[PDB]
Amino acid sequence: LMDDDPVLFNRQPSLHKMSMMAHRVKVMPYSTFRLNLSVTSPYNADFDGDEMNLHVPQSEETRAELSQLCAVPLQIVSPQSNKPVMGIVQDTLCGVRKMTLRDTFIEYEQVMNMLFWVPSWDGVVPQPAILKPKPLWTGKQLLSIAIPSGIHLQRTDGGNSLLSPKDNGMLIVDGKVMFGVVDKKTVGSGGGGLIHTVMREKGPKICAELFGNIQKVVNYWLLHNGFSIGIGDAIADASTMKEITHAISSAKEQVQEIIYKAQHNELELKPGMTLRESFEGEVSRTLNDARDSAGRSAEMNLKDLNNVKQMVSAGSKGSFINIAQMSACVGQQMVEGKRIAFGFADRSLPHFTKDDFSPESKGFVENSYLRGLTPQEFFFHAMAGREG
Amino acid sequence: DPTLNKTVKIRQGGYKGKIGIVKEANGDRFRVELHNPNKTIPIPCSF
Amino acid sequence: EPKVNIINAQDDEVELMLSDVNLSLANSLRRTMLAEVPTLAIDLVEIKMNTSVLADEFISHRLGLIPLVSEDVEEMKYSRDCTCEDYCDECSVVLELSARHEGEEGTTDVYSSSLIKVSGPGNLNVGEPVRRDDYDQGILLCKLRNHQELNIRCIAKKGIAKEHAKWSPCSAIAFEYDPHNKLKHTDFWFEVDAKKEWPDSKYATWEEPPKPGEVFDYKAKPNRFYMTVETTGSLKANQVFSRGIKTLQEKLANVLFELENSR
Amino acid sequence: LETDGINLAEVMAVPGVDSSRTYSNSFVEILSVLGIEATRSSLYKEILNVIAFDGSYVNYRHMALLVDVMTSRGYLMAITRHGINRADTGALMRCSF
Amino acid sequence: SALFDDIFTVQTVDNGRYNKVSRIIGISTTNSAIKLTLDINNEMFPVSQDDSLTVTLANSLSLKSWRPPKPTDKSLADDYDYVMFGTVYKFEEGDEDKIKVYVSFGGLLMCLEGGYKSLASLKQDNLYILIRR
Amino acid sequence: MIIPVRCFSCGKVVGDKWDAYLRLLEEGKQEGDALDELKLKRYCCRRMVLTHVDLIEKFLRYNPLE
Amino acid sequence: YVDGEEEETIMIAMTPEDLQTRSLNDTAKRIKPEMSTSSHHTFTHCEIHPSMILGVAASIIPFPDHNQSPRNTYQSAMGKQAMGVFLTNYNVRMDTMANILYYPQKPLAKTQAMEYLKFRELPAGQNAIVAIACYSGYNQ
Amino acid sequence: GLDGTQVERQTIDTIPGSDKAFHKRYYVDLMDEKNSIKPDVIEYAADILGDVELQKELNSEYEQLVSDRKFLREIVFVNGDHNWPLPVNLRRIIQNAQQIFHLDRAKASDLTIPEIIHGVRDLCKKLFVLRGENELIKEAQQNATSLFQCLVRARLATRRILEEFRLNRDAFEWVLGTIEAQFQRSLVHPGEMV
Amino acid sequence: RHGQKGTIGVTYRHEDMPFSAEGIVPDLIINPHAIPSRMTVAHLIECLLSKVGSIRGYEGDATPFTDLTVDAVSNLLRDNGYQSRGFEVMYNGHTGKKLMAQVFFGPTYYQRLRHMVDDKIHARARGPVQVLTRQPVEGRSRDGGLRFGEMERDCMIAHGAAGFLKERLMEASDAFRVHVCGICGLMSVIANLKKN
Amino acid sequence: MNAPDRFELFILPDDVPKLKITPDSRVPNCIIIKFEREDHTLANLLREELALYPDVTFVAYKVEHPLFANFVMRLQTEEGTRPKQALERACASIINKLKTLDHKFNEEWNIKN
Amino acid sequence: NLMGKRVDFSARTVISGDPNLELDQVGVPISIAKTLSYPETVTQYNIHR
Amino acid sequence: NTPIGRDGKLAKPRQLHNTHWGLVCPAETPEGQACGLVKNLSLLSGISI
RNA sequence: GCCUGGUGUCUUGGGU
Ligand SMILES: [Mg+2]
Ligand SMILES: [Zn+2]
Ligand SMILES: [Zn+2]
Ligand SMILES: [Zn+2]
Repeated sequence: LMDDDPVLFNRQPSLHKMSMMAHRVKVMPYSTFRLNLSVTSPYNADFDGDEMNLHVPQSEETRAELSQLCAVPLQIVSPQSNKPVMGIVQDTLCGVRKMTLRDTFIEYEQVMNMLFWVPSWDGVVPQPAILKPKPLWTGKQLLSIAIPSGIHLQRTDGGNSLLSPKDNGMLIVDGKVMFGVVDKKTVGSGGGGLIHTVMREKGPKICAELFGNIQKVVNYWLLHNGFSIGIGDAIADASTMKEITHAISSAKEQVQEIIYKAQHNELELKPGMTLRESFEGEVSRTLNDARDSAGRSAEMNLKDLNNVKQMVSAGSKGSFINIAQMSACVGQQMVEGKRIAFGFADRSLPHFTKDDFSPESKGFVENSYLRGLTPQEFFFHAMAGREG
Repeated sequence: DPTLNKTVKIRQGGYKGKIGIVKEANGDRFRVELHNPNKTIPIPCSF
Repeated sequence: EPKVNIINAQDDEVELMLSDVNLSLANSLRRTMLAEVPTLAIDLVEIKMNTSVLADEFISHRLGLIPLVSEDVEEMKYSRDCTCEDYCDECSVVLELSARHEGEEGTTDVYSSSLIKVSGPGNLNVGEPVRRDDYDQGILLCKLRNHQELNIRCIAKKGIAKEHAKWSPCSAIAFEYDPHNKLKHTDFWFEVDAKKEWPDSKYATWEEPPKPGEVFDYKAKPNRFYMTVETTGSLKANQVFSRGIKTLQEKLANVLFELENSR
Repeated sequence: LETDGINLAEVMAVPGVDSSRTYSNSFVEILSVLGIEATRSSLYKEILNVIAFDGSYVNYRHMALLVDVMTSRGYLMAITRHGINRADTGALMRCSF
Repeated sequence: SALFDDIFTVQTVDNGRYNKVSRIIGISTTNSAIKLTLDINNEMFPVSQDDSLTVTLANSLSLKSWRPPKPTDKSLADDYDYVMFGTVYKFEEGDEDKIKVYVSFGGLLMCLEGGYKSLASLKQDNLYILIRR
Repeated sequence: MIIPVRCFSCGKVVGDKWDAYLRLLEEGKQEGDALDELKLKRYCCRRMVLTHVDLIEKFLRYNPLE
Repeated sequence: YVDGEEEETIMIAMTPEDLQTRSLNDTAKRIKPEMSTSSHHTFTHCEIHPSMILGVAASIIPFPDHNQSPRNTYQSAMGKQAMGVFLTNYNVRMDTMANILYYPQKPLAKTQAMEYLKFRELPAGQNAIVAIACYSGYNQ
Repeated sequence: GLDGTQVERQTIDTIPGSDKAFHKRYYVDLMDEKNSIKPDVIEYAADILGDVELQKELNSEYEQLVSDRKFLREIVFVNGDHNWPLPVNLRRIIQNAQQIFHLDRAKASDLTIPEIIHGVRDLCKKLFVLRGENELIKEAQQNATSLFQCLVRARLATRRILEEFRLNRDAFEWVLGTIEAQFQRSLVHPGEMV
Repeated sequence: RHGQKGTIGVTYRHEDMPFSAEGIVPDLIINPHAIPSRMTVAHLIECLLSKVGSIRGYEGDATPFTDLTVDAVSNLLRDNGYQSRGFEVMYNGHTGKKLMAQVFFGPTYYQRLRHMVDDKIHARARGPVQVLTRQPVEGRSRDGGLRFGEMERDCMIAHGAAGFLKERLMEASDAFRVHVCGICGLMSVIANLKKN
Repeated sequence: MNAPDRFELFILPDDVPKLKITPDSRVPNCIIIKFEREDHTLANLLREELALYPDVTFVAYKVEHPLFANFVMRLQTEEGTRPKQALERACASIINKLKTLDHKFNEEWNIKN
Repeated sequence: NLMGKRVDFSARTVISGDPNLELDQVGVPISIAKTLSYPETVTQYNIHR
Repeated sequence: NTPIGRDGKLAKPRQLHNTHWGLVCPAETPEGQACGLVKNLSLLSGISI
C-alpha cells in the first residue's frame, strides 16, 4: 500500500452512509490511524479508545468507484437534512472565535508565517489594516486568506445594523470578511453557513481545501496565543452569590406557600389533573424556573475574558446549563419523569420525617458542584444519574 | 547457508556492538533479530 | 554588542542575565543546552549474572540514567563515525560492577560508587560516575540480601539528548524576562485587581516599574533575558554554557558550507 | 376542543363541530372513516411531529417515501414480519428478515 | 490630491466591550449633519472627548503585494499620525441629503454621514483614512 | 519500587537523596522542612521523594530462589 | 446494627453536629438545608461517617461530592483496570497475565478510607505534572 | 424529481405582505408617471410612457403574479409560511452576477422591457424534468416545477430586475443560462437507492 | 481518577514543551474542552489541592463531606508565592514568546489502563480459513479477518457502489465455482477437468 | 513496533541532501529552501535575523509535521539582492554575534571564579 | 455467513487525530501498510517502476 | 449478583432504590448488560451469619 | 525441490 491509494474507512455501528467514506492513504510511523479532526463528527468518533476499520479495494474497477462516489469531499453535504455534517470543531472552533474578535491584532513578523501556512496562498501579502505608527493586521484579514474569492454571504442576528455595535451578524464580500465574529453560526455544521456556501459555488474539491486552510491558520495562531481553564473560572464573586442565594431562598418559600394552599384546599386545579398531579406539576415548574433564574444571574456576571464563557460563546463545547450547574445550582433531580419517590414508607431517606414534601426532601440539590453536595443531595444525584 | 540461527555481533553502523540472531539469510541482505530492542532489521553482510 | 552579567555562580548552576540579543537567540540557546550538548552515558549493559529481585532490564534502565563525567567528550568520536571493528578505546568507555552479600542477615545496598572504570580513552578525564564529595556513596541502584549477586559489564557511549533524555546535561532551565509586563505580551487573568492577585517575579527589583502616567512604547522590544542553567554534574555549568554556544556555531557553519558548495 | 379516547365518525356528525376539519391521532380509525389518501396525510403529520419535537429536521422526501410504502397496498402494511413478508417478493429476500 | 477633508469634534468615546478598541462619534465643526462614526485602536492613538481631529480620505497614498516601507520614499502618510486602509461595503443613495458610507477596516468599522456634494467622489473600491493630531 | 534516579518532569537527580531523607525523619523534622534542607525547591522534584513508596523492602523478605 | 427493615422505623442525623441547633454568609462554601417542615426532631441514631456509603472502588476518588454522577460510575469501572502492584509475591506466582508498574507513587490527594484499603502501600498510578492547555491541536 | 443534497431554504416573496405592499413592489403603470419606473435606471425612458401595447404585457405579468399568490396562499401554504426548501438559490446567483459584471453604477440600463418578460416566460419551458412530447408527460412536467416557477417569477419581476438588481443585457442573459444549467444538475440521478 | 480518559496523540521532547518561569515543564497536556460539559470540577480542585500539598509537604485530605473549602486551599497557596487559583505564566517552547493566556498547572494522579495499541492492532492479507465455510477465521489470535456485517452492506447500497460490494463478498472472500445442469438446474454435475 | 529510530532526527541518509533549494517561479526572485534533519532550534534563529535586514521582503518557515525532523523556509528578496547570498549574510552575522557572546561570558566568568 | 461475513484485506487499530492532514487523508501505520496489498497489473507505462 | 437476566427490559430491578443507602454502593456498577443488576457492598456493610 | 494443518461449543468478564 502506497501514498494516494484510496481505501474505505469505517467505524461501527454504521448508522448512516457517512459511516463509510473513502480516504487517501498517507503512510506514517507509529501504530494508530490518523484522521483529520473535522471528520470525527460524521463517524461519531472520538479518541478515547475507539477503533476503526480499513478496507482495501482489490481491483481497478473498485478504486474508481471509491474515488468517484464515496470520497470524503462528495459527502460534505448530507441528504438527511440538506445541510453539512462536517464543520470546524473543538480547538479550531474555540480558537477561531478568539482570533476573529474585533481587537485581535498581529504584528508583521508573525503574519508572514501565517500566510505561508496556507497551502493555497497566491503569494501576495495583503496590506495591513493599520499602516502608521506600526503595521498591524486584524484577525479577520488573515482568516479571509483561507476563503476563496467570489463568496458572498449575509446574515443578520437580532436585527443588527450595518454598523454592528455588538459585533454580531456576518457579512462576506468577495471572499473577505467585512465584519462579524466567526463562531458556530458561520463555520459550524448549520445549514446556510460558510461551508455549505463554498460547496455550491466552488464544488467539492475547493470546499475540501477550505477545512484544511482554516485549521492550519487557526491552530498556529492559537498555539501562540494560548488558552486554558482553571478552578478560578467556576467561581462567581461574593456579591453575585447573595443574589444567587436569595433567588433560591425565595423559591423555597413559594413551594411552602403551594404546600399550604394544597393542604388548606385553596389551590387551583389544572384541567385534566387531580389535586396531587396539579400540586406536583406546579412545584416542578417553580423549581426549574428558579435554577434558570439563578443560572442567568451567574452567567451575566462572568467577564468576557472568563475562559468558561469563551467556550460557551463559541459553541465548541458546553451550554448555558453547564455554567448554571458548575457555579450556581445543580437543580432538580428527576426519575421516571417525576420527583424522587417515597421508596421508604412515606419518606425518601431515613434522615427525614414522614410526609415531608419540601424541596430538600424530594431531591432538590441546592448546592453547586463547586460548593460541593451534601450527603442527602449526593445520593439523590446518583439516583438520577443511574437512570441515565 | 551455514550462518542462519547463529549468534552475531555487528561491527559497523548505528547498531555496532549489539548481539543478534540470523533470522533469514536470503542473499547479501540479512535479517538479524536484534536482542536489544524488539525489532528485526535488514542488514548488509559486510557489517 | 551582546552583554552578559552573571548574578550568581557555583559549580553546578549559573544564574545570569543576557542582554542586547534577540528573543529567538535566547530561546535557541535554551533549546541547544537541553538537547544538543553532547555527554557520555551508559548505552549497553552485559549482564553475566543477576540473581537480585529486580528484573534485568529494570536494573539496566537505572544504569543508563547515572550521570558520568563528560569533560573531555569533545575529543571523543561517535561510535557511528568510527572506522574500527567492534568497539575500542577511541569510541567507548567500559565500566564494571560486581556486588554480593555474604552473611545470613542484613541488606547490602549497591551504590553507584561501586562502578569501576576498566578502560577508556586515556588519559582523558571521562567516565567516572559523578560524586558530590568523597564520602558520598551516590545513587542507589539495587539492594541485595543473602546469596544474591549482581555482576554486570557496562559500555558507555557519546550521545545527544535528541536520541534519549539520559544524554541531557541540564535539568531545568529557568528562564524569564520583562517582570513587569511592559511589553504587554500577556493579558492577565484576574477576579478583582490584576496587580494584587498575581505574585511578583523573583527579579521584580532588577527593573523599574512602569510609571502611572507612561504611554505604551509600541517600539520597545524584549531585551533582557534572565536564565539559570542547572546541571546534573555530568558537566560543569560554565562548560555547558560555553559548549552550547560552540555547538550552535558548527550547526550554522554547516549550513553556510552547504550553500557555497551547492553551486 | 381535544378529547381523551376516540370516536371520529360520531363526533364529526355533532352540530357545532366543524365536520370538514376534525382530526384524530389514531390513523387506523382514519382509514375506516376517511379512506387511504387521508391516512397518508395523517401518517405524515404524526411521524413529522415526533421527529420535529426535539428540534431535529428531516427533509420531506424521506418521510414521504416511508408513508407511500406503508399505504401502497391500500391498507396499512405494518413494518413487522406480518406485513413485510406478505409481499410477492422472492423467497430468498423474504427469508433473510 | 485627496477626496475628502474636514475637522471633527469627538462627542463620545465608548470603551465597554473591548480593551483595545473604542468607538468615536464626531460631527464636522464647519458643517452639521455630517457625522463620522469610527472605531480606533486605543493604545496606538488614544483619543479623549472634545478632541479636534483632521480626517482625510484618499484612494492612494502616492504623491499590490505589501512591502515594508523604505525610509527613502515618501507618501501622504508621512504627515499623519494614524492611517488605516479599508473596503467600501455599502454606498447608500438615501433621502434628500442623507448619505451614509460604510467602510470596513478589517472589521474596524466606519460610518460616514453627510451630503451628496461632499461625498460624491467617495464611490470607490478602497479608501485610506488619515487622522491628524 | 525503588527511588527513581531522575525526577520525571525536570530531570534533576534525586536518586542519591533517599537515604538522607529517611534519616531526617527520625530526627523529627517535618516532610516539607526535610525536602527544603535537601534543596529540592521546585515542586516537580518534591513529588518524587514525598510520594515514592518503597516496595523493595517487602520483596526482599521472600527468601531467595537460589 | 440495623438492617433495611429496622431502618424504616428510625430517625437518623447525618452528622453529630446536626444533633444540636446552632447560633455564616461565606459565599464560597456550601449551603446546609434549612429543615423547617417539622418544628422539633427527635433523633434516634447518628451516622458514623457519611463517606462510608461508598464502596471499595468509589472510595479511591478524591472529592466525589464535586462530580457529575456518571463520572463516578465510569471511574469505578476503570479503577479495576489500572496497573499497579497486585501482590508483593509476583516473582513466585505464575499467573496467565500480570502487570507491574515500574515506579508506583502514592497519590498527593487521598481519602481517609484509603488507609484500610492499603492503597498508599500498594498504589496504582503516578503523579504527572499536568498543564490544561490548548497547545498544538494534537490533543483535541 | 430532486436530489436531497441540492435544496436550500428560500423565501417565496409573493406570499407575505399586504396587497398594498405587494402592489407597490410589482406594479408598473405606463400612464401614471409617478407610479412608473424611475427614469435614471433606463435609457429608453422616453419611449415608455403611454405605450398601451407594452402595458398589455405588464398587465399579463401582474395577472400571472396574482394567480400565483392566490393559488399559493389558499391551497398550498394555508398557514402563511413562505420560507421553504427549494432548488437552486436565486439570491446567491444574482449577487454573483452583480460581482462579475460590476453591477454597481447609476449608469442607466440598456435592457429593454420585452426582453425581460419574454426571457423569463421562455425560461419556464426549458426546466426539463421529463422529456418526451406525450400529452401526459407535459402535464406532469408542468406539475413537477409549479412551485419553482412561482419562485423564479417572484424574483425576476420587472421592477426588481431594473430597480433592485440593476442587471444589464450581458448579465441578464447569463443569469438565465445559469438557472437553466443548475436546475438540470439538481435532478436526482437514476439508480439512486433512495 | 475522574472518568477523564484519553490516548496519547503525540510525543514532544523536553525543549518543545511549554514551560513556567521556574523551568518546570508538564509531563502531560490535557485539553480544556474536557471540563465544561463533563463538569468534573473535582478534577480541578484535586489539582489545586495537590499543588498546595507538594509545596508544604503533606498529602491533603480529600475525603468527601468535610469542612474543606476551595477558598481555604487557595489562601494557603497564595502565601507560598504562587497565584492563588493555580495559574502560572508559561512560555511557548518554540519561540520563547509568552503565551497571551495563563495556564492551569499542577500535579494530578494519573492511572495507566490495560488497553494498549499493540494489543489491538491487526491486519490480514490472506490467511487461514474455517474448514466448514472456507471463510476467514475469527480473532486476532488466529490471524483472523474483520467482519463485514449487515449494517456495512446497507451503507454500500446507499452509496450505490454495487461493483465494490460484489467484489468484497466474493473475490476478497470465499468465491467458489460450481457446475449446473441446464435441464434440471441442480448442482449434480460430475466434472473431471483433466479428462474434459 | 512502528516507532522510528530516534537517531533519524539528526543523522542524514546518504542519498538525502542536508539542504535543497528550488525556485518559486510564480513570483520574481523567490526560493524555497528545504532543510533536512533540523528543528525549530535552527529555523527560528535564522528567521528573526533575516527579518531585520532591509532587503528581505518576505521570510517564513513551517515545520510541516513534528514526527519528521524537517522544515521548509520561504525567502523572497527585492530585485537587487540574490536570496541565497542574503542567507549567507544572515549566517555569518549570527556566527559573529555568538563568537562575541562566548568571549564576553568567558571574561565575566573568571572574575567570579 | 451470507448477509454478512468475515473478509480479507482489512485492518483495525486505535485512532488518533491530526490537524496537519488534509480532510480526505488517513494516516496508515507502516506495519499495516506492509501487510495489506493491491494487485497492480503490469503495463508498458509502469514496468520499470 | 441478582439473577434476573438480560431478558426483561423495564427498569425496576436495575434502578438504584432509596433503601440501598448505606448497604450497597450508589456509584460502583458495570456498564452494559449487567448495569444495575450487579451491585457492590458498601464499606461498612455486614451480612448476618 | 517446489506444496505446507492446529479445534470446536459454551459460559463469564471487559472495550466503544
Ligand atoms: Mg469513544
Ligand atoms: Zn572506536
Ligand atoms: Zn523535579
Ligand atoms: Zn440434470
